[PDB]
Amino acid sequence: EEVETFAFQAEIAQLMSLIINTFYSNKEIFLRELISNASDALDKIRYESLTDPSKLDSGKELKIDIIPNPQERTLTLVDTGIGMTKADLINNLGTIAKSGTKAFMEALQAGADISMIGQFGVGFYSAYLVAEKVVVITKHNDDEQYAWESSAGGSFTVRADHGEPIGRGTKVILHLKEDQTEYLEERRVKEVVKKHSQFIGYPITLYLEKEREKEISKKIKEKYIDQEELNKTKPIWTRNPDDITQEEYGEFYKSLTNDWEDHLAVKHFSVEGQLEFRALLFIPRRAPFDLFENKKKKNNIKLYVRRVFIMDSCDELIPEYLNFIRGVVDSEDLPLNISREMLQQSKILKVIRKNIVKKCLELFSELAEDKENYKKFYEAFSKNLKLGIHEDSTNRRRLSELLRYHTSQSGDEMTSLSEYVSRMKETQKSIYYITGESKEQVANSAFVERVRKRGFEVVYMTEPIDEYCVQQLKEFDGKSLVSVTKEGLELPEDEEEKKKMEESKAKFENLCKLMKEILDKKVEKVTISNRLVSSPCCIVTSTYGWTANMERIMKAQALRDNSTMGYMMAKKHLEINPDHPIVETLRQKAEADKNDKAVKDLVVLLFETALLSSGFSLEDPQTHSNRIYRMIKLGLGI
Amino acid sequence: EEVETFAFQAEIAQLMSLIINTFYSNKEIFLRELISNASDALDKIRYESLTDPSKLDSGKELKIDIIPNPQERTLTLVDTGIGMTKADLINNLGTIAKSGTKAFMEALQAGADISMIGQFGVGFYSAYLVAEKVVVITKHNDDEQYAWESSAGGSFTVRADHGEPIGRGTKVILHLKEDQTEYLEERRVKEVVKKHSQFIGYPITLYLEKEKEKYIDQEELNKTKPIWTRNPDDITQEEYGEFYKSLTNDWEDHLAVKHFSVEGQLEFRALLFIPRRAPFDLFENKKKKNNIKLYVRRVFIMDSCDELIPEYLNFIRGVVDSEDLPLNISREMLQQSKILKVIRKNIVKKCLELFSELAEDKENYKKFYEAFSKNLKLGIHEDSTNRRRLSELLRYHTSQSGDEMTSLSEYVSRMKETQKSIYYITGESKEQVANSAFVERVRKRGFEVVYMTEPIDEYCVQQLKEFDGKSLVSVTKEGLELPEDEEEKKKMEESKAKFENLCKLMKEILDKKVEKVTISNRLVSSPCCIVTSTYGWTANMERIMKAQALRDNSTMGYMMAKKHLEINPDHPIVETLRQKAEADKNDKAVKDLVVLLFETALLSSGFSLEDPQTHSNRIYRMIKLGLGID
Amino acid sequence: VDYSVWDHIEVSDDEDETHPNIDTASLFRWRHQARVERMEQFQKEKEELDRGCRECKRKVAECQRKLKELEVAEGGKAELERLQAEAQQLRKEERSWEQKLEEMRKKEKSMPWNVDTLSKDGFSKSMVNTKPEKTEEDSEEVREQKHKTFVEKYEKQIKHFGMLRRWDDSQKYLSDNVHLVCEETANYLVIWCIDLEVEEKCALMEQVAHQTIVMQFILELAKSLKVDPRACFRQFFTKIKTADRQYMEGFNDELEAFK
Amino acid sequence: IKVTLVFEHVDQDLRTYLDKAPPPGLPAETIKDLMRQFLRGLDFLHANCIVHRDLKPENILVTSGGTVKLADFGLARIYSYQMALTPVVVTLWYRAPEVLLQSTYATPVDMWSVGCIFAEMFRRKPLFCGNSEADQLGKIFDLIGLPPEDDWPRDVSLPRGAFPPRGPRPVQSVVPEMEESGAQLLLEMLTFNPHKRISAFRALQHSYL
Ligand SMILES: Nc1ncnc2c1ncn2[C@@H]1O[C@H](COP(=O)(O)OP(=O)(O)OP(=O)(O)O)[C@@H](O)[C@H]1O
Ligand SMILES: Nc1ncnc2c1ncn2[C@@H]1O[C@H](COP(=O)(O)OP(=O)(O)OP(=O)(O)O)[C@@H](O)[C@H]1O
Ligand SMILES: [Mg+2]
Ligand SMILES: [Mg+2]
Repeated sequence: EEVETFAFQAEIAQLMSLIINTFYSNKEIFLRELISNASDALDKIRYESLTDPSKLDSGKELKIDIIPNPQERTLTLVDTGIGMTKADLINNLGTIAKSGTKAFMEALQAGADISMIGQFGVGFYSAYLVAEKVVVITKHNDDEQYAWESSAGGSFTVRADHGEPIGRGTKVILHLKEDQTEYLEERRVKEVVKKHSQFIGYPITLYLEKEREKEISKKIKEKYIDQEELNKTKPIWTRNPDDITQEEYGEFYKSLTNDWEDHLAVKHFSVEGQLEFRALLFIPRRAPFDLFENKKKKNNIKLYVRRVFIMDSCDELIPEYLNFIRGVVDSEDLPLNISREMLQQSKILKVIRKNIVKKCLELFSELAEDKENYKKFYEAFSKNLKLGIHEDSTNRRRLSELLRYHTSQSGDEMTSLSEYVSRMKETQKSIYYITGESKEQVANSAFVERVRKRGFEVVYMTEPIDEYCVQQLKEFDGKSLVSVTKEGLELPEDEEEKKKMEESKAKFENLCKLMKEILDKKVEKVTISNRLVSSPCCIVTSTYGWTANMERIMKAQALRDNSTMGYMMAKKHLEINPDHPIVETLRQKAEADKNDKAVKDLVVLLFETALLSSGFSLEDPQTHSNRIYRMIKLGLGI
Repeated sequence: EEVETFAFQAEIAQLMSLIINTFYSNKEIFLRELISNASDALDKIRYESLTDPSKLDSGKELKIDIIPNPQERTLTLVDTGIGMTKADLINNLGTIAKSGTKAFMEALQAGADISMIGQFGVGFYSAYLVAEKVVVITKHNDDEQYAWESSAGGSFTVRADHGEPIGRGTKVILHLKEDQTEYLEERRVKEVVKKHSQFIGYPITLYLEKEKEKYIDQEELNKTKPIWTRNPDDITQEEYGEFYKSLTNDWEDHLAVKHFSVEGQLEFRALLFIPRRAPFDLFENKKKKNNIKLYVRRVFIMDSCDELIPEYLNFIRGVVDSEDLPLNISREMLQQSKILKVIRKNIVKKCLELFSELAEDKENYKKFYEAFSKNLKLGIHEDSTNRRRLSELLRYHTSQSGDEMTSLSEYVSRMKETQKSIYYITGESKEQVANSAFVERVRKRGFEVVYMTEPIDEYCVQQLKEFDGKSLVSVTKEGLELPEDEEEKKKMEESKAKFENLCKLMKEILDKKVEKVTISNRLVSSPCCIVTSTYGWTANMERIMKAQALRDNSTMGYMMAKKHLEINPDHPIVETLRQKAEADKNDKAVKDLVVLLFETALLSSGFSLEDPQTHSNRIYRMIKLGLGID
Repeated sequence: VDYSVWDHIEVSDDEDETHPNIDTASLFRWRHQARVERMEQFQKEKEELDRGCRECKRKVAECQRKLKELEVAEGGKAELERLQAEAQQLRKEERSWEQKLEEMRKKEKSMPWNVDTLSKDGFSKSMVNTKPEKTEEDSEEVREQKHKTFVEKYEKQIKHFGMLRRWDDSQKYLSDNVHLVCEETANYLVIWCIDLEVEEKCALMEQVAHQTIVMQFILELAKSLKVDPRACFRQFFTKIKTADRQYMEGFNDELEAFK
Repeated sequence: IKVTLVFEHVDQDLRTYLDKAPPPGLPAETIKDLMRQFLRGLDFLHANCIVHRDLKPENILVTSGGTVKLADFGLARIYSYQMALTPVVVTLWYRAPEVLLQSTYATPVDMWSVGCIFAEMFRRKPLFCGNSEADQLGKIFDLIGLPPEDDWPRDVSLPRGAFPPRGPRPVQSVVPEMEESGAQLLLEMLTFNPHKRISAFRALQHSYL
């Protein structure tokens, strides 16, 4: 039928209560939004005075002052900005979803460098979260002084000049609620503004009753506090990186976080793409005691919008393994929601993260040139590197180049795997390494004896994260990594010596068979290996399962008792050193009498000591020591 | 005069764009909001029919029909509610922050069992997050059928509809944006349905063009029904089981269930469930903590168990359905998170009660404990306020037990009249600690020890300082107190003098290997043994802590407990050594033996061996001597 | 439009209000104690104010009775006047006790919300799922109904499993479709392989046969473990994914035999 | 394989720290940090009105990272298990005069307690050591000075005025490595009159720290 046309309506009486009551959960945004508005007015002046200096004839100084009045339970915000006209108080201030910042967005075609903060035309009314009533006394240069007045009760009023000199900007009177007196406290005020007005271009001061000595001068101290200090920390990333030096940049770091020492490593990140933003990355000289305390919320990389603290979700801004880099991300192109407490379209941060990580890797690469400070960096955050390698498979291409180890040839000097590789022999087609509990353990292990005899370099690994990294890093610079702890350690060697080993296998064939029977259900396979030199034998890990170190780590560290995995992972073999005097003797003893229990017991003893030398825990160490005590008694004639 | 009065204004042109851009983050919620409104209207009918059943003449069925239309790229939602009059369309539907739900609720002030939501009066406009244009066609029982058309462009139009008749209620036509066609996907729709509408009281159906490709009425779309809303006394185990299995999707039913409701400023009903088996990803650090979900009026709000429950209770499945919470304008977020903490506290209390009653059921408790004792022990470690309660649930194997675990109180009931402490021993295995020299004298003195074989027991026992007024003591540490017969005490002092110089010699031999050398009656069958100082890590703790990938090794300067060599003066070896000291304290072979014995003791006592190669090399040397090799 | 009623909630164990130099393991307990002591002091105050009010109330009530008596008394009106003044003072005292009680009411209005004031235990009902009575059903009878309808009901889901190859996909799949972890499923897969042979779909047949033995494997050791296959099927994936190659091959031979 | 973490609780009691600490002259800079760690903790505790006049050396945790953590806030929530039979009778060289005067808990009370503890840290040995509460004051007074019954608080159970006046003994010279600035902070904390003492905040913000 006849189509009737209607305009959309709005129940302002309900809407206003929704604005105040349902739009925000954190009442700290009270001061944030009030300050933001003041800074917008100051931006309005900057522009007008920029193009026309006479705009400052009624005041040049641009700042935001806050004066609490506990005797009234009120707060005063002094906005020295351009202010509002009577019409603006009625039209802009008194209208929901109405903002004069939009007028400047459109008007400022020349003012491309004038960036207003926010644009909803609603945030003003969040003042009533804690205030019972708000009065806005203002005098824009194009009008007289008026006093806007409302308690957010469905209406507002505007009064004529009352004689209290406001020739510029506005005086905002914040009548606080009976239960909001905490905002009259110096501490509380500071807590809020430090988290929200941290990088306001214009200085914010507080006028506080100064704690002082009784005015009996005999002694007396100053009556009031001028807290300009709130904005002592300025934006750094906003300046040209080439013109930013450490004399100020290092000061920023020490101000960024309470650390009275210059940073270790840093990286400016300037993005001119769709997601325009700049960011400063900071690496501490020392890792924090809470570095791995994942129970605590992250806050190293913070997200600012138009130099206003918005988010600090490092969970999205960075990857877990980079949770040591502290910094500031500042964008003016982000789609924050109506509360401004959360960024809409998190896919934005996904892109931002990726881009930041790229620069993190570039920083690490830059650091690698500075061997001295790199070593310091590496040592401070080597676990994070190794965690990154373990987790972030995509960037192992770069993270694995940052690895540094002590080897059998570098010894006490920690060297790069790329240096290892560049110094490999023409037969050394794989990276030889050994993991364990400590350096002197693996450096004196039977596993690396022949390896050294073959002139091969062994990478010494001792951390559990090293044990984890070798489960992820398989090849480096095109060459595979080979643990000397596993069966099948194919060292490059003379074929004729291999023939000698085969003849030795025949020689000790029956010995191996006997030992296998002796160690039935103790070892999966008894065999011969020339990886051994000084030892008569050695328990080795298989090509599958957990290593002795890995078992140690997993079985003790894991909170989950995965006996199924442990069962499948618990694999090991026994290697024999055919050149060892004992082994030689054992063969002779087997030939003399394979049923000689004393020999069999000796084999068991050697097995248990082989387990010990290879890091395998004994199933009953007490009985091992008992044998020792028995042997001792025999030696003592007991 | 000197003051002018103005009403507050609202720039709808801006406001509207804020509503459909900044007020919301997620956009798939448009289904939730429209469905919620539909169910409100279905409740409106119900209430009205309670007073006049003939109001059901224009259709006697209460449901929500979802009919996607890919050929148009639109979505038709049929709400079989009362409907809206032209006046309601132009007054309520086309008005910001306004809803007749409130007015209906005012009518409900006369007494009703009706429960609706819609205190904001804006949810309709969330449709424009996804849809380019929305058309609402309706037929109120007291008015004609009208078509309400708008793209949220500052205006809307209304005309009487023609063609297909609506008995009652309203149809919503979502002219979906070109990049919003993913909402035409079955999966995507069902995703959102399962996300927020899984407990809608009214039938919601999904029509899909399937075999013959015709709209098939998926009536089971939200067949899941609320259980906590029902009287628990009238709910059977089979019903609780089926709910659990539906809740968790676990073919196996629950171990236990408990209904819990509170009344007052905080008001809710809830079901808590204990699973029979633990999940394979129970400990996964990145696992979403959503075991118990939070609803308001059966509307899914959030499932943040990170704050709802303790981490050590992060296995209990359930639903908490509140009656009135301070939700933000975005319902997805709840204001005043302290409320959740209050809820948590009350839940914890009830979980503990359920655990206690579960403990009464010994057989099922054993099953429970076996699966979740790690969480119990975690609670001992993490929770300083309920530890005592949690400690009542602890069960261990002990010397007088078999493979049956026993409570700490049961241990206490078997303590001697002179026993002031609970003896225990930690380790890797029960057999290991059962064969320890440290529990031999303890057994000889008639005492029971508690066997602690998990690595987490080092964290648990750290908090178990006193239980039922009884102290706790490790047999592996120095200062182990067992009944001392004055006669024996004198004999031990005589023995101390007897082996005094021997111990001094041993210390000279192992000055940097052992902190103190002394005899002790804690030993029975062993010549010697290494003990841990009361300050610092135990052999077990040390070993375990040194298996941690992310540990800080520099902290060990504060945790490296002193090692002491206990000597058992009753052995021929020890006696021989004394005699050998008398013969020649500088006898190298004797000194070597002392070193051997120490490493032997150190190793067998569970302490790290400094050099297994050298240790075994000594052994190889001794073997060669036995073999006559060299 | 007004959630201010919940703006004053006190939580003694609020972990979001802590400090680096403070051990909250004891602080939270301090908060508890303080909260309790406060309430005790409050209650004592209120009771004493109520007592005082009632005492003055009774005193003035009795004085008022006496005022009536003094009025009646022949010349007792001299005493009446005196007593009236005293009664007024008693009323003023009563009043002031009530004013103090009004202040107590104001204090209650200002009182923080907590587990003791926000709500009460509206309903509590536990239940331990012990039973469902030591029993047993004839699985052949069950299959007579189940194999015929279950298999068809989830035929596509059985086939879906049969079309998997990645161990992760198979495990996750059965996690989602755990009802398929049974003999009826495996039996279908065997039959399906036979049908695939007939249809010349050998490539698929082999993959289905692979998944057949996976389900048979689950059944194999579920029977060995004396447990419901659905309660332990993930352990088979755990075993397969962790088993040493040589042992895995041995297990596969045992498995093929089990099928 | 899934990943999960578990963390160890720090049992490094201040007393243990002191037992591990070196001879009189404990690095003032280390103490300065521990002092401001303690005082920062106090500001929080004062902000939360935490009452704990019973806080003693052993209720102070010094972590492996040098962090002071405070625990055991007053008898009302402590010693729920086996405790001392002379928790009070023991020499109360670490308890404020206000404790010895049988008054109450306050910012100055708390700081007086730890003030002596800080001196103990410097000395690796209790600052004062008396018998009764009056005798304990008789040792306290030797360092901070003593006046007659004209600088005593109202809440006094001890025979005020029966404490023969005496001078102070420059805390700077008495306590090992006590830099004058800290000597003044300490003397302020040690001062008999609780209102002549310095608050946790004021001391915390003092350039000494
Ligand atoms: N202190 C102030 N000085 C000048 N104008 C102000 C002040 N406070 C509010 N206003 C008026 O309010 C308008 C917008 O303020 P409001 O904060 O409500 O919206 P916004 O700041 O643009 O974005 P948001 O609504 O998110 O804060 C400004 O354009 C200005 O007209
Ligand atoms: N199925 C329906 N039958 C009849 N009226 C309806 C139906 N769905 C919506 N309405 C009308 O739509 C109007 C707009 O309300 P809307 O749903 O946007 O607010 P609300 O959703 O109730 O509040 P909230 O934003 O909190 O959900 C209501 O006045 C209601 O009468
Ligand atoms: Mg603003
Ligand atoms: Mg609605």
